Amino acid sequence: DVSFRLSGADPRSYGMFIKDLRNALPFREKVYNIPLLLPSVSGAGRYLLMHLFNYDGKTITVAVDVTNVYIMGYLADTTSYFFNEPAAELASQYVFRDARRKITLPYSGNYERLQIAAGKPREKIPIGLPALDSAISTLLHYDSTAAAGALLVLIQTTAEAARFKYIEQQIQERAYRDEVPSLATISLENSWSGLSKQIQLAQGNNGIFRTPIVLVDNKGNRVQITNVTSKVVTSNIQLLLNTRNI
Ligand SMILES: Nc1nc2c(ncn2[C@@H]2O[C@H](COP(=O)(O)O)[C@@H](O)[C@H]2O)c(=O)[nH]1
Ligand SMILES: *[C@@H]1O[C@H](CO)[C@@H](O)[C@H](O)[C@H]1NC(C)=O
Repeated sequence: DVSFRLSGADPRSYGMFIKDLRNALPFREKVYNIPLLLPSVSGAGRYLLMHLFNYDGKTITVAVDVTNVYIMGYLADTTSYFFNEPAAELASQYVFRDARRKITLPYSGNYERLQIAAGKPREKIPIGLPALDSAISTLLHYDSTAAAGALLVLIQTTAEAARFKYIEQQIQERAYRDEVPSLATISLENSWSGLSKQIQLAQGNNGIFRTPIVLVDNKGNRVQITNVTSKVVTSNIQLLLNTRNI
């Protein structure tokens, strides 16, 4: 399991939690020195538990699929909550079995579905460590509309930060002040699958992407990523989705 406590959190402690979440995910090999997530894991071993504590010491436990860093559901006190999709239904066979009841949320975990339920796109929802405190507090007691925005914050401040050093650094800059995500943040979230696929295809193509990936960079400019010498590959991305799940 991994744990993060917002009471006493600072950029360094958050950074160390994100390093710890990455290291909790199994891999058999690295591609260009980046951990390649597994094609498949059978049974309860597919799920990492992340214990998150708000400023006041109240907690949820989040279930994460270690093949894709997708959040399946969470446990708040005696109630479990799972997204309305097959992977999360399967996860509910394995995790939070002792909950007194299981609620299926009225949406999948897809960004497009969560943004409709929340009534706003990611671009308009501040993120940061204070926003994660608020998200944990929101998820402690059921509210499906409020939970959708809380889950957008939770996904970006945990899973997206684990996938990209740049997004970890963005949340560190928001340790005490929330701010809507940068253009690059949104671009990297949207490009994780495509980048993962191109980096794996590059391994038999001399480090050259078979299909260049368009990103937004840290200055807000559109850039074409063509090969593994790009800073996105050498410094930024931290985990690869296996092409057997693309
Ligand atoms: N529940 C959940 N959804 C995510 C996560 N990361 C990204 N998504 C979003 O869920 C959707 C799945 O679609 P896809 O990844 O195939 O494009 C995407 O919008 C994707 O960016 C995550 O870590 N947990
Ligand atoms: C490979 O990527 C580097 C770093 O982004 C870039 O400077 C270089 O021009 C690329 N090579 C190509 C497109 O042949």
